[PDB]
Amino acid sequence: QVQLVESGGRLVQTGGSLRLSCAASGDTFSNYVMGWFRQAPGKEREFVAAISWTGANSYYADSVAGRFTISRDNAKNTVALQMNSLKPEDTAIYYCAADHFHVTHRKYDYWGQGTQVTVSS
Amino acid sequence: GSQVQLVESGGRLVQTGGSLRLSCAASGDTFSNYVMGWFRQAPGKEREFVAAISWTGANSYYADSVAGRFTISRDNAKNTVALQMNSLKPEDTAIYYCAADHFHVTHRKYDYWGQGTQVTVSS
Amino acid sequence: GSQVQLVESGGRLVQTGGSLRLSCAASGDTFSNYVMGWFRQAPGKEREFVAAISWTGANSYYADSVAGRFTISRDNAKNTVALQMNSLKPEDTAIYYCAADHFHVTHRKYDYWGQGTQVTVSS
Amino acid sequence: SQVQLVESGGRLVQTGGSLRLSCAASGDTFSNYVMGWFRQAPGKEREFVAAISWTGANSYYADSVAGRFTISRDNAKNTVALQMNSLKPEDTAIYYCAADHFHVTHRKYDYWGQGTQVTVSS
Amino acid sequence: ATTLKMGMQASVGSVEYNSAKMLADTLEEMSQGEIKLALYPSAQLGDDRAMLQQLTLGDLDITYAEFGRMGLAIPRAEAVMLPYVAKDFDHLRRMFESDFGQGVRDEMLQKFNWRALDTWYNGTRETTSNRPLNSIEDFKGLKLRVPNAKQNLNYAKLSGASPTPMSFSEVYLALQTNAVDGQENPLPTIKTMKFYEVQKNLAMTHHIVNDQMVIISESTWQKLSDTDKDIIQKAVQKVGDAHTQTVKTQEAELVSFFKSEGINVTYPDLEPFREAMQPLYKEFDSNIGQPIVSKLAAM
Amino acid sequence: ATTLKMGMQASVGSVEYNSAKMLADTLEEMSQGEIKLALYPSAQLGDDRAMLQQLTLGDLDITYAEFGRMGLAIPRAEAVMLPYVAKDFDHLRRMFESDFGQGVRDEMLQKFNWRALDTWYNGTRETTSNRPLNSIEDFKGLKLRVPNAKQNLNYAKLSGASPTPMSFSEVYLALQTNAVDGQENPLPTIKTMKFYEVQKNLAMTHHIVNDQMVIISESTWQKLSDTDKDIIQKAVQKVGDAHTQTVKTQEAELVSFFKSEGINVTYPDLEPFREAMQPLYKEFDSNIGQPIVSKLAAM
Amino acid sequence: ATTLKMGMQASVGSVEYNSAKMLADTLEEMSQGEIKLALYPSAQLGDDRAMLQQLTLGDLDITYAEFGRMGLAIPRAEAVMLPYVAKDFDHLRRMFESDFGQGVRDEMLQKFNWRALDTWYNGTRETTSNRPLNSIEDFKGLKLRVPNAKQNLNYAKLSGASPTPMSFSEVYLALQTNAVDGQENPLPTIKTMKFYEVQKNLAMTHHIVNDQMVIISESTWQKLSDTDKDIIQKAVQKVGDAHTQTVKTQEAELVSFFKSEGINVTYPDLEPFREAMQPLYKEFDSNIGQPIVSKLAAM
Repeated sequence: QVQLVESGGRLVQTGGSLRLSCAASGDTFSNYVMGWFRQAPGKEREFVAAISWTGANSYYADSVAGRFTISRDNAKNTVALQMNSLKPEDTAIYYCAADHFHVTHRKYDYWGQGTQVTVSS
Repeated sequence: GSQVQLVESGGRLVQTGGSLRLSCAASGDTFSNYVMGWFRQAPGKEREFVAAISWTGANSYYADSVAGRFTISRDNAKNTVALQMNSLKPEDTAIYYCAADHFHVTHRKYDYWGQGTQVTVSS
Repeated sequence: GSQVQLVESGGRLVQTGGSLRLSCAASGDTFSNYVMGWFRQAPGKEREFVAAISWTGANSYYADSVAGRFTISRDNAKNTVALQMNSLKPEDTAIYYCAADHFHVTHRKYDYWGQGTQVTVSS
Repeated sequence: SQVQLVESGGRLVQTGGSLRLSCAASGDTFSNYVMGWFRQAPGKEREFVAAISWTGANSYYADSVAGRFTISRDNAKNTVALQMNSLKPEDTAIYYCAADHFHVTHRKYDYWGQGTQVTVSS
Repeated sequence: ATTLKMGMQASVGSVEYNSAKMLADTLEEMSQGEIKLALYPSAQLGDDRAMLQQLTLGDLDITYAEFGRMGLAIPRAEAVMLPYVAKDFDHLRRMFESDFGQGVRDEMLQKFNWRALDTWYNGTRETTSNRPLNSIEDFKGLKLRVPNAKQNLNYAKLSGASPTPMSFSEVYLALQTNAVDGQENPLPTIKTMKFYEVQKNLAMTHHIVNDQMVIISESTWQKLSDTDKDIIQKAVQKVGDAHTQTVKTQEAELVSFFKSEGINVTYPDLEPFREAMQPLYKEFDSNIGQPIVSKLAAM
Repeated sequence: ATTLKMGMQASVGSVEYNSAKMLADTLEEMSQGEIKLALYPSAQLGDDRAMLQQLTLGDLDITYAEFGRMGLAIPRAEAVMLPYVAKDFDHLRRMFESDFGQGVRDEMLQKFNWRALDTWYNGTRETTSNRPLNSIEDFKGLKLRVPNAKQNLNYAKLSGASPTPMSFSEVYLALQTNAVDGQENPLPTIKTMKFYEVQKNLAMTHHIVNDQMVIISESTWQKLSDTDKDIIQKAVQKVGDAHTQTVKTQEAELVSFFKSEGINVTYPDLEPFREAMQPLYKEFDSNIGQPIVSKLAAM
Repeated sequence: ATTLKMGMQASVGSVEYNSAKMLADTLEEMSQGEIKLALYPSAQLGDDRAMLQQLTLGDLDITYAEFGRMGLAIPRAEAVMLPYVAKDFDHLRRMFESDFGQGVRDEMLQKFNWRALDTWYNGTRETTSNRPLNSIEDFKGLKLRVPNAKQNLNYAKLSGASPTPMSFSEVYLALQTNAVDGQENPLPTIKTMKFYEVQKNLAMTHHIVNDQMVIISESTWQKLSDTDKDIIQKAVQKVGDAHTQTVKTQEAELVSFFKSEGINVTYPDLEPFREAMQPLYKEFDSNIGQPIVSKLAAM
């Protein structure tokens, strides 16, 4: 059992950069692939980024390719999502999620409380 | 009113060979529209038919267990039905139920019921 | 419903280090329905729980004061409960009470009680 | 022949409490066998508790329970019992009835029960 | 947070267990993780009497028990489970809520630290056997397993088997080895336990209707906040509506299921069974010192 | 052993029943099981008159009755129950202990096999209604239930009310059906029977003081040992002390209870009720052939 | 006494009507002639919208309505019936049972004089048609009757049919005359109304789950005594358990039956319908001013 807590949510502008952080607790952090998912109001959950146990593999949605960077720290038990060149379309609640493997046919096992990102024009 | 409300009275402690009269007061729908019946139940069992009386009192029906001992009667002015019980024995100990139905029936349960008066016969 | 009547025996004058077996005879309601307990009281003092035994004898409960020295047992054929007391010291001097209840309890009285038997332990 | 063993008694009891275990035996003649009680707590190897001779004249006990537990047998009813007193959380284990022709410590008992769980809560 | 512990005789995969894990989940979700329910099934803590005793002493938090099982502590309560006195779950539940029922529940709490939060339907007990039971006489000489309850013993005794008390965990074996010829239970457990694989006959005897009260330790209850109490009561009611419900559905299907497993189903005439109980009812009134038979049967 | 049978109209949860159960418990304890008391409440054996008739014929052992209810058999005894003649329980006890009272008690025993062992306070009767009763004028046209007792009927007729005799078991239905507008009873029974749930008003009229005799069948009494007789006599007085105090304690508390249950409570002027009973007393003396009302009132 | 008037669109022989009589009978019996319930079926007083308006003004006492139908008065309430948002009844009942559902239940009572006493399962809506409907692709140019409800219409349009709003009484004839190609309802309704006689195909689309709240006029409720309120509250809860069960049972039986009547039944792929509703969930949340669909779907 893993517990996830996101931090970083802010009002940022168009073209701005924002760093989100997620603190993981409970089970051994390096046993898990860490992912970031996002939801805008009305819209289904979008996969954003995922990072393998060691950070060697990274997975990204095309909507954020080149703009976002996911990274992890297995000593501090945190994963980070560095966001650059946002704009309002990135306005959403961003969720930190964990699973033993990266999966696309199904829902990650573990999730947070979410953190709100607002990009104003 | 579409339905009949029934209230039995008479339940008492009595001895073997004694006599007891139960009475049932009916309210609601027109009393003369109904065949009035008496049923009794001991714990664990089926309700036993005791007696029934036709709308006008012309026909009367009785269980073999109570023949000659029990008498059913009705009063369509006072809207009451009565059960005169004589020569009671301990096996007559039961809760006695007043019941109403539009016709006398044996394949089915009467439509309307009071909840009964307890008759206790001592040995 | 029906209650339990209890009569203790065995109370005696004994010496320090001595052993004494108390017995309690139960009558009335079914002996196997009850947890049987032993309690003791010195002049004044609040009831003191000593020991209890479950319906079948599988569970036993003891006060810390007697945990190693005293043993409770029951006989559901003879309808008796017994308390074997060993290594008695003078502070064990008391009236010992047989008590019955449907379950072992600590928040209240047991339901039923004997007349008590006096145990005197001499220095 | 073979001997079959069935334990009963397993319960939740509290610290300082007492509990009675019983084991019912059938098959070969009950008095041909020394009866034993063994227990295993999670994390540990099966531990010897007590053993009793054919007639009940000899009794064997672990130092951990020597003053607290008492073993007995009934050759009429073909049962062996373990009276446990002053139970502690450390006594929490699944308790096994076991049979062998006589008590052995260098090797494991021949025939075995199938366990009754004792949970001791503080 | 608080983690409450519930013990039960029923095993995983029973209708009783599925509801308690469902119950675990519901509190686990509506309380946002602040009330947790740990489960201890298969009588690992003891039988219902032992677990009831643990609740009274504050050592176990929640358990199942039938309303008639309260007769172990409150003798008049045994009347509701007297064989054939209760007709159906509705009749039995009416007893539970009557002034008599509330009186028992008040005495349960404040002499024995037992809070009945709700009671569910668990089914009407039928009789299985290795030989056919067409009439009251097919019971003569039948070695019938019963539980660790007087009224099940009375039912076996008064129809004429020689009863054999046995713990719920040992039953499948005694039927498999024909150590006992029959046993008596409601149908949903009869399957879940797989009693039918070792049983060739099902004797629709309808002899006792079982409820399935959820009891919490009163000492644990006062330890919860008013918000927690509502979540629990209502969650318990949530699962009870489903549980009672599930049982009625299964009892409607499973008689046919057993037929499809070559089970012989016999509907014996129950009138001699109901008649065999008349001396028992009389005596019980006398044992309580006040009539309650006639009152309960009429509810 | 000897098992005595006690009947009463009061239902479980009443002060009368609780006292009867306390008597049953104490008798079995003080006799170590040789005296048993079976209870038959809720008028299942009949009303007080029917059960009194059973004692006279030796078919029932013990029952409750008011000293004024003895007017059913000994007409002069009804005077103690005439509305407002007895001021409080102590006054009624003095009537009970007087030579007149002692005379009735002898006639009860000799002619009707009734041995009054004690008499307790059962409360002072008040009036409930669906409309407010501020003054005596408000009773006009009031559909007031009364027991089948002449002096309750007289209170209601001299009310200005329309009296409706009906059994104690039917009273609640009739208030909920508003088949009657009001009923009349002591406050402890009004709570126990939950009459306040179906009555919006309470009129503290204090019109009749009820005692409660414990009566044993004389033929049963003479069959008891002197040892049993002592046990019973001592238990009855011990339970009566509790009963009398319980009624007094409740009657002091029950009023706010009703108000906090939104009951409208009216202290009407009693003088016009009181004057209305002056022609009735002259009656009673004339019917009995000897003046008695003034004698009793002065005790 | 009190005579309450209940209106419904459902006709005699429907589960809604049978439950409403069953209620009416329980009311008259449990109250002993006290409370009578007059029934006005087949929409003779108007449709559910008209009868709801009659309750608000105190002109009608009781009627049926689904929780999503409250969107006529409390717009956010329509979300509960948005196609496919609630999978099944337990989910819908949980929505009714959440804090959101109880803001709605409070607003109904205070602003519109609607007290929801309970809500029952009335079935999950399927699609009947004169041509086979293997996929969402087949709906196109289908003249599909829908009710006098926006969310049933939304299902039709976004599936691509041409929606025809029509009163429930006119449907059978509109199918008979092929003025309409199909209609949409739960199976117990398709049977009771005999739509299958005029419809050759049945498409299990599972698009809307229907509950059915029992609504009493608040002004009528407040003229009642507390005992009447309890009687009514117990009654509706009891018939609802039966009503909910009958729907569950019939829903399990009826597919085989319609087959026995030469009905061609198609289990179309339901993901293509859930994509069609994605923009509707968007539109709804944006219109209301606050996101809710993801709320309810997650309960």
